Formats: sequence, structure tokens, C-alpha cells
Amino acid sequence: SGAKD
Amino acid sequence: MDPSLVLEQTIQDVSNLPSEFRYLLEEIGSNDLKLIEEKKKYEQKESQIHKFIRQQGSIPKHPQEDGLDKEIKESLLKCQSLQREKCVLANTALFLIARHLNKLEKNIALLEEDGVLAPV
Amino acid sequence: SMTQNPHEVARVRNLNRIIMGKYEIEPWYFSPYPIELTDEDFIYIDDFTLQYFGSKKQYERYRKKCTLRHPPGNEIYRDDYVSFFEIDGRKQRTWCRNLCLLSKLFLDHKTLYYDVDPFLFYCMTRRDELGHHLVGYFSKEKESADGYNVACILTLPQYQRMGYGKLLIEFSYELSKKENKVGSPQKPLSDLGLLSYRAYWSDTLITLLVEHQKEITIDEISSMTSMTTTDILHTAKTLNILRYYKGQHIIFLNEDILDRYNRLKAKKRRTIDPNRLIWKPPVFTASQLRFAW
Amino acid sequence: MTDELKSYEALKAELKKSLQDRREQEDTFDNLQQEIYDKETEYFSYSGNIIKGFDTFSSAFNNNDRIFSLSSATY
Amino acid sequence: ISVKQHLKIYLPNDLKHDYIPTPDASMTWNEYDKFYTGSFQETTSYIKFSATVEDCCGTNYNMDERDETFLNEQVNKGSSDILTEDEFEILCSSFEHAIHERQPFLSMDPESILSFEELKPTLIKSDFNLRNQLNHEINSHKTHFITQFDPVSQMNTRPLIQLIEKFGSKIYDYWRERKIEVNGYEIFPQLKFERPGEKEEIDPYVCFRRREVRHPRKTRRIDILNSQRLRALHQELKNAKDLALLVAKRENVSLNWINDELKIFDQRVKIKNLKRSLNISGEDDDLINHKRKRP
Repeated sequence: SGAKD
Repeated sequence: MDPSLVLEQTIQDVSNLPSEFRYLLEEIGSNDLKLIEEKKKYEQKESQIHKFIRQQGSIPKHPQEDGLDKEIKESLLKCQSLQREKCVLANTALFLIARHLNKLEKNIALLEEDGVLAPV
Repeated sequence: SMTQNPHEVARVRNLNRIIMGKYEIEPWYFSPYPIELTDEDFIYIDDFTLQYFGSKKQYERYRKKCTLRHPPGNEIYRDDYVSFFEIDGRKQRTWCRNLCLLSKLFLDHKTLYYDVDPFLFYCMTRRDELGHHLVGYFSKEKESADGYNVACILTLPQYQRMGYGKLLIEFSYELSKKENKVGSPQKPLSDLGLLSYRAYWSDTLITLLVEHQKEITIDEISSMTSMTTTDILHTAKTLNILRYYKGQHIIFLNEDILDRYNRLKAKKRRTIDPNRLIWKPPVFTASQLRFAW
Repeated sequence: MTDELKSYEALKAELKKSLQDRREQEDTFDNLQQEIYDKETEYFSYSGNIIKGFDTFSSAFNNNDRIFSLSSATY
Repeated sequence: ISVKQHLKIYLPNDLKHDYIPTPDASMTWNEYDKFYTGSFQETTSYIKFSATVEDCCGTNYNMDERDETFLNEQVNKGSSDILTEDEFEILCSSFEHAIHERQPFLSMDPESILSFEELKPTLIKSDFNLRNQLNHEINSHKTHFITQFDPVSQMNTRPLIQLIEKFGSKIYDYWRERKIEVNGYEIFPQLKFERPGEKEEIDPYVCFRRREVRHPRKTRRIDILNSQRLRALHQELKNAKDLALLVAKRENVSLNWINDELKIFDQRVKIKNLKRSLNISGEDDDLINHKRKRP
């Protein structure tokens, strides 16, 4: 989540 | 169906429209300035042909009639393209507001088909 | 539509090779493009709408009818070099999705679990006779409580090593300076982006410290550059600026550092001009900070 | 050669009709130009417009804000 | 030149100086100049834009290589009347919309897809309505209504209502077979989405999930407050559309004014050349500009 992973 | 949801949706979709009308209308005015200055460039050359006719008629030929007619036609045709561009600009401003108006009027009709929406 | 094949084979395959506009690019990571396109020789990416195509004939019919020539949004910055477009993910759902599908091909930690609604996409373009050509972008949370001024940042592979990565970073902090807020990129940075950020942090720091003359404070550095106090002290540790000599903390701008300062002043690298940034921070309500319904 | 005379009679009648259209279009143009100016005053003088913005749910109308009339160099 | 065994490396995969991988230099495309034709004039002010991609893409349907061979080697092989590629897409785009409305669950029984004769009534009932409405309000009544989001190649395309009578039965029977091959699903590759209310986690191709859900107010009372402000916004959009219409009218009559001037001038030059050939005297009042009153 948060546009990151 | 919720009027506050329709209101939020309508506001967000129309939020940039005031900024868009200015961007379009000032592109019409900048092209209307180019139009008027180009009017003087052919209305003067057309005044030379008409002044010759006002004294001698149409049967006598203007000393540079074939030379000016090529310049009048060229200056008149470029004015047409400048005017067509202003039409397209004005049509887009009309298209955007009309489409958003229809979207809102369709939602208002749906809210009125339920009990959600209060009268005028 | 809800029309999807339940017996369709789901196999992870990266794209063979994409053709975005005039350039032929090779994807590095997997992006969830349609499963039918993952087994094609070439995929065509329109460099205006970022739409994907597996059939060359469809890409022809699309190009002959597409009238869009620039990122669908307001132009908030333009100099004689590049332009910047601000695009809302909730307003331009189709376009922003295509940008994320494209970006996932080259970003390893980028994720497409959720939609593009909660993100603001700032896209840097190069104007041409054909129109504005997207060269790089950086995404930004609408109202980041964590102080993240950059979510994902990417410079397209065909425009790499041209100083575009340094412009995205510099423009990102410029938006933070206009918002009167300190910022830091989202924590999992890539190898390429980490180097570009360490370069921006060190260069803008040495330029500030030399020209300041007056005594400076850590909190004041954060005010002028909109950098977080963590990024400032980490940059001060990467350099040998901060030394504890004779029972007190001081800043040391030695000659080796001043040599890089002199090179930077004579160098003619592209910079962001704040006077050409016509942009006021977007104001969202409580209803607007939700996914569209 | 009588055909050449008939063509001269057709262009004269057509040019009289084209001159009439030019006068009508020029005549309705002046009505629209004044119509735009009057509609700006009636509508722009909740308080959301195209001049300020529609999002009011959280300075005056000068003649410099008549963006519709200022879209014509004639005005 | 010591050789403790070293290895040379050429770089299809580059390096930049942990070490950092670097994309290779991108080759250019040959047909780029063939696909990308046009010119974008830069404006003095910063670009203001909010239309969506769908507004700028034209018709939904796009011909592939298979439709190209069918259009040329079947319908336009030796026919008297040729079917334009733009017109071929208009037919299929209307077919796709009709089935999506009447048979949303075609995948349940693909063989029972509607026939052409059964679908023809629905194809007639199918923003063309808004485009023609604005064209009447401007009182243009000339060809099409042109905006910025319209290419010039769409003007030479016959209307949909006539395309059904001329080529409808031949094209639909071909389009019908395509839907059968895909068992009622989408002919061309689509993105994989999460079904509303369901949750998917394993499938890698599921994109852009939206899990937020808005619940209705626990009341049957009328929202008086948010309905009055909606009516006020509606009124301001009506006033907005009135001024935009007047501006579109003003520029349209300015187009008819110059179209007369361009025609009057072309008529005045033909008369003068005919007057000198016929030696007709006078008659120049219409050939010279007079001065009338204008505010």
C-alpha cells in the first residue's frame, strides 16, 4: 500500500 | 442516490471549467485581433478597386486589378481559417458546459424519481 | 464490463518488447497487461494516451483518430526546455491507469493493488512539432500524512542519462516549497532513484551552505529546501560537513567540497525556474478524499 | 451566345441575394454582441460562477471580468 | 598486460558508475513518421485541459489485421459501393453496444446470440444526440458540429442509420461469428478487474481494486440542505451554457458574414469579366461598397 511493495 | 454525492461529483467535474473558459475565450480574442488587422489588409485593397469603379465603372479595368484581386482573395481566405478556428474554440466551450449540464440534469432526474430530491 | 473468462489461463509473463512512440524499449519487470498481450512479439504504446496495443492495424486506426497530443491536465510549468502537467488520478482514470501499467514495467516496487484515485500525477514532457512527449513522471499522494512528497518516480528508459531524473526531483521539492511543507520520497527507493536523490541532496546543500555566510540551523535548512531533518543530517554525514571539534558542533566546508561547488557553478545543467511555476496547491474536501462512487 | 446572357442574369440575382445575407448576418451580429454584454450583467451582478468558480462550499465583478465580451476585438 | 584469467563483457545489459543496472539505448522506429502525423501549435498561456482520453480517441471499435482482409477481400472486393474503414468501425461499435445492452450475459449461452433481424430495431434507438442538438441551437444547420476533439477524417463518413441498410447484414454476420469464437466474451484483450463485492488476492492480473463503499443515510427524510445547493449549482450551469451558446452564435454569424464576403467577391469578379465581354454599361451599385449605420 502507498503505491509501494 | 444522494444529493451530496451528486453535488460532490458535479463540483469535481466542473472544477476546472472556469479555468478552461478563460483559456478558450482568450484564444478567441487573440485570434480576433489577428482577424481585424487582416481586415484592413484587404478592405484597403478592395477600396482601390471600388474607387476606380466609382469614377469610371466596371467596363474600364483597374491598372492593377489582376494584381489586387490575387491579394484580396489571399487575404480573404486566410481570414476564413482564422474565423473557423474561433468557431471551434467557441464550440468546445459550449460543448463542455452543455455536457456537464446534461450530466447534472440526468442525475437530478434520477434523484427526483426517488424521494431524495426536494423541489425547487 | 463483468465479462471475463473464468477458464482463462493465468501465467506470469513479462512483455517481449514495447514500442512507445518512436522508441523501442525492453521491459524489466512484470506489469499486469492483458494476458493475451504478454505472448506477442511487439506491443505498441501510444506516447500520448499511453494506450496499449497488440495489433499493429488497431494501433494504426487508433493513431489516425486520436486527437490528444498532451497529458490530459493543466500545464503548471513550462520553460524553453520541458513542461509539467498536473493530472488527477480520479479525474483521468483511463490515462493514469495506462501510465501505471507502463511504469510497472520498469518499477520493481510499484504496486497496482488499488486504483489511481488517491494519487496526483505530475508528468514532465518535451514539447515538439507533434506535441508534448512524456519523458518522466513522479506520483504524489493527495494529502500525505507521512510527509511523502514523492510516491513513485520514474524517468523513461529512452530518455535516461539526460538530466531528466534530476529535474523531477527538483520540481518535486519545488511543489513542496510552494505548499510550505517539508517532504521526503517514499521509503523503498530503487537503485537508480537512490543515487539521483543523493546527488540532489548533496548539490543543493553545498550550494546553500557556501552562499549563506550567516550562521545556519538545521531547522532553517529544512525551511529553505523543504527537506526533512533526517535527509539533511544523512546528507551531512555522507559529506564531511558536520564535525565535532573542541567541544562544539560546527560545519566544515573544506576545499574538496568547494571544488565540487566551483564545478557546479560553471556547469550548465538544466534547473527549475520557480517564476515559471504557476500552480496553487489543490484543495480537497472530505468527500473528495475518497474513491469515486 | 444567349446562354452567356442568361448567366449574367443569374449572377446578378445571386449577388443581390448574397448582399442581403451579408447585411442580415452583420445585423444579427450586433444584436448578439450587445446580448452577450447584457447577459453578463444580469447573471454576474451560494455565489458560484465561471468567473470565480463553482466550489464555494468551504473580488468584485469588474468590466475586466467580462471574458465573453472580451473574446471579441470589436468590444 | 597480466592475465590472471579476466573476462571481457559486452553490454546488452549496461552498467552505470552496489552496482546499478542501466537500460540500453533505445532504437528508433521506422514507421514512426507514418503513424504520427500532425502539428501542435503552442499557445501563449499555459494549457488548460480536463477532457478524458475517451473523449479524444474517437470511435470505440478499432479494425485489426483480420478485419482489414475481410473488408478488402469480401465486402469491397468488387462491390459498386465501397465501405470506409471509419464506417466499418461505426457498424461494429453499434453492434458491441447493442449486445452489451440486450444480452449482458451472452457468455452464458453464446450460441443464442441475437440475429441481425432481431437486433436492427435496437440499433436505431442507439454523444450524437447532444452534438446535433447544439448544432441546431447555434442555427448553423451546415454539415457537422466541429470541436477540438474531432479529426477532419470523420466528416466524410456516412451516418449510422444508412449504414445498417446498406452494409448492416453483411458486416454483422461476420461480427457475429467473432463473438461465437470468444464464447460471448470480449473480442479484443481487456484488463482483468475485481468483481464488485468480491475480494481477489492471488491472481496477478487483477488491477486497480476499489474497496471503498458508501452507505446510505439512516433516514428517509429529505436532504433539504444539499438539495438547495444542488439547485443553485444547476442554475449557475444553465447561465453558464447560455453565455457559451451566445459566444458560439457570435463566431458562427461571423463565419457566415465572411463566407458571404468570400462569395460576393468571387461573384463580383465574375460579373466584371462578363460585363466587359458583353459590353454592358453601368450596373455597379452592387459591385461597390456603400456605407450604412453600425454601432
